[PDB]
Amino acid sequence: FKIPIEELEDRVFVNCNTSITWVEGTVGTLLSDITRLDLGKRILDPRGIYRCNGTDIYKDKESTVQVHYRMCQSCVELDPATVAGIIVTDVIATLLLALGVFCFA
Amino acid sequence: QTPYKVSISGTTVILTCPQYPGSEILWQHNDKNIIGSDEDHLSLKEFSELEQSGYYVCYPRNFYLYLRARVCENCMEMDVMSVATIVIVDICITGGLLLLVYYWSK
Amino acid sequence: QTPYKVSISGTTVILTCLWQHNDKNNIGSDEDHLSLKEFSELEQSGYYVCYPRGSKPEDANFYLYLRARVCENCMEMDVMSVATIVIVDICITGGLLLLVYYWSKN
Amino acid sequence: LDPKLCYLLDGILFIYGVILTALFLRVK
Amino acid sequence: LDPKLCYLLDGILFIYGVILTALFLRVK
Amino acid sequence: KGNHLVKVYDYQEDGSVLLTCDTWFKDGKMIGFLKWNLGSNAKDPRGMYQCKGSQNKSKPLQVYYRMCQNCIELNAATISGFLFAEIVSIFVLAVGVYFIAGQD
Amino acid sequence: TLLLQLTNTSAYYMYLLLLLKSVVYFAIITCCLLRRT
Amino acid sequence: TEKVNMMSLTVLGLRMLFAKTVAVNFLLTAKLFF
Ligand SMILES: CC(C)CCC[C@@H](C)[C@H]1CC[C@H]2[C@@H]3CC=C4C[C@@H](O)CC[C@]4(C)[C@H]3CC[C@]12C
Repeated sequence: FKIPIEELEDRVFVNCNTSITWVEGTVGTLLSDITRLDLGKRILDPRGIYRCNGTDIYKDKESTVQVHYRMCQSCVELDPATVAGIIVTDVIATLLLALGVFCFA
Repeated sequence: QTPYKVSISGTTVILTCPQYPGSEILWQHNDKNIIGSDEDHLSLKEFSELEQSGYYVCYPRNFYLYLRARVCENCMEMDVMSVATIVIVDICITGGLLLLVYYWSK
Repeated sequence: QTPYKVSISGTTVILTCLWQHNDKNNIGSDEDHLSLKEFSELEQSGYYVCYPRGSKPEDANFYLYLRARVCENCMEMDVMSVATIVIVDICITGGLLLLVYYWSKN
Repeated sequence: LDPKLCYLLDGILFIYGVILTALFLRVK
Repeated sequence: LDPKLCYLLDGILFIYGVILTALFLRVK
Repeated sequence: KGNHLVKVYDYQEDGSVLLTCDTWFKDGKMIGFLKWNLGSNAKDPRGMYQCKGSQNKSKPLQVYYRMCQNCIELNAATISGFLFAEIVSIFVLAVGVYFIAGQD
Repeated sequence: TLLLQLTNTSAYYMYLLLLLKSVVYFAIITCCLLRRT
Repeated sequence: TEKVNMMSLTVLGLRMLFAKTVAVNFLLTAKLFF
């Protein structure tokens, strides 16, 4: 049994034809309507384990789909050139300051 | 009930099924056998979202995995605090070195 | 043989080789000139062709592809000007500092 | 992100300034 | 608007720090 | 069809552009070898590309990418700040060297 | 998000210029200090 | 998207280095007078 995952322009939702239980992860917001949940904003890194049963014609069969989003908008792409270039000059600047302070005494 | 684990580092992406930790498990993507498999996990690279981003199921010889990720090479995430403490620790270590040099040099 | 030369100045893009885009005969379309303003990325891109009269436009030598976005009064540089700015600033600072140092020694 | 870069350095610098002024006013 | 105010604060406070360091050095 | 077999790959929300046709040459020279990848759009890719099949030497087409992430601002709201900061720093350094030379 | 990156890459050149311009004053100070002491 | 974050982090690093260098130069100039 598959749990379809619809996707609008800026919304991520979970649909079934029966009750779905949020056991672990992020539920988002509380919604009283049955057989439907709203995960929330697409850029929230939503994660969780969602437990959805079968339909009337597929009774007494459970399906558990692990839904994991990694669409990061607060992630940083690093290149080795810049970080090494700044770390070496920071180290040399700190050494120099120490030298100066010493000389002062 | 045991949740899946996944660690997307750089371009190579790891997916594991810890349901059967004492055997080796095959792998499919949309009921098609699948870049390569491992002893227990999945070692996949050159990731894309348009393709190879769907529903994954592990099976030996009802717990399903569906994921989507914008893989970014040599590129990870950090929140506000993870960069806010770096300046603090830098200031602390430089101050400690300064105090040590000053006090040791009478 | 020679690829078309385009050198965007501000919001003005200038290109020359007729001029069509997806064979559909504001947008400045001149008989021997082509310039274009408010170059939005979403609505203004794709393929461009330089083809003469008397021929169906799909015999041009080679195509074009543009995915440029442009802001208001923003100019970019490779590493030619940055070195020039750095060296001219260093020369100015050295000259002024040396002059005011010599004026100091009274 | 901009508020982070605003507060992070300026806090330490501001504190420095304050601790410096306090000393100067106390000595006076 | 925030980045420009941020750099303005940085500059103004840095100048204040320098002048106060000078004044403290003279008085001592 | 129409002796323009090279078709750039579109509809990609990632920082990576692709070019394909239905070996490879850069500016008419032997750089490529074999969907051949082109590169990321951040680095502002350029060049001349070629694909061919059963038919003889096909007809080129070029790609212009302008994506800068390097363009700066040049209106009066920023040049004033640049001039102010540069002049203040220059004046501070001049005062410092002036005093310094006073001691010597 | 374009405007923030625009301003940020404007400020980066400013700070690189200021550091590379303070280096020359450090160099002019160190020569006199070495000559004296 | 994912490149502006380095542009923001590097400018903070350069601000840090600017403060360190000004401290260096101030300390050395103050010492020269003694
Ligand atoms: C970043 C740097 C170069 C900015 C300028 C700082 C230096 C060059 C200047 C600014 C103010 C100056 C100080 C002003 C007043 C005094 C008190 C006097 O009894 C001894 C010199 C001393 C202590 C000066 C030393 C040099 C000084 C510290």
